[PDB]
Amino acid sequence: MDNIIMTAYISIFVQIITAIISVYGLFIPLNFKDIILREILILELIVQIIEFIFYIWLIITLQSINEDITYVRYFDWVLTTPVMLLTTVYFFEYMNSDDGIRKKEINDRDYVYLFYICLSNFFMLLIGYLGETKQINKMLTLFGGSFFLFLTFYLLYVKYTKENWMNYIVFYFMFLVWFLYGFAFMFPFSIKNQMYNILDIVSKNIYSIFIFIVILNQSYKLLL
Ligand SMILES: CCCCCC/C=C\CCCCCCCC(=O)OC[C@@H](O)CO
Ligand SMILES: *C/C=C(C)/C=C/C=C(C)/C=C/C1=C(C)CCCC1(C)C
Ligand SMILES: CCCCCCCCCCCCCCCCCCCC
Ligand code: NA
Repeated sequence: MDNIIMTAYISIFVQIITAIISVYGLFIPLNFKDIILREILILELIVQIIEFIFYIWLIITLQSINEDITYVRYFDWVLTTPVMLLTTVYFFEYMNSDDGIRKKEINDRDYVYLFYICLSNFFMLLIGYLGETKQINKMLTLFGGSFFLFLTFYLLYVKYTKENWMNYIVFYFMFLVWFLYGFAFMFPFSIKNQMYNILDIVSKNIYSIFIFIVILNQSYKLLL
């Protein structure tokens, strides 16, 4: 119980500071080519609203835990993970497009493919939820959930990446971190929840901080 709470507080600490940083980031002036970074940052903040509601619910609920509450995380994930996949797509498009590109152009062009990515991701989550609530066994959950994780990341890779180390860093870091949520699923209640509390810092807050630093680097001359 104590370590779940402690890791929850660590996660909340990083969430609060990341939210402050992100809000300031929204007001950094941007060159034309960089406008999509602010569109990404807005969406990451929206993800943070959901995440924070979950964490406040969690620390209140852990005072009197009587059931395995791990499944409640899926009510966050089903909202936040599709947004995070979209923002990832936007960032790859930003890195890889020779000319300035915005989210409306991407959405209007690729909505069908983006739906495929989010549908694959939804099946991953649904299988996980069935496993977390013990409606299917753990082995089926891991193999089915991992199948859809792979499919999601494959769809992302083949449409939106380029073959260079910048792309490999962003793609593989993310893929590994998301895979580690499946790794966490295997562990008992306390360890599993500690792992999710800390993985959220990496999958969400570190991404926001990254986008903020990219914004600051691109725009520092407009600031100074
Ligand atoms: C235009 C600059 C791009 C430079 C790209 C590579 C350079 C430096 C490393 C940046 C920090 C690591 C990558 C953060 C973005 C990322 O993968 O987050 C995924 C994470 O949340 C977990 O899922
Ligand atoms: C902010 C929260 C995030 C990014 C949550 C991510 C969750 C996953 C990538 C879940 C993965 C799973 C597997 C790969 C296998 C089946 C069980 C899951 C759902 C935990
Ligand atoms: C002992 C049980 C409770 C442990 C609480 C403390 C756990 C802290 C683990 C690290 C937290 C920060 C994670 C940062 C990201 C990991 C590496 C990222 C590389 C880019
Ligand atoms: Na459970």
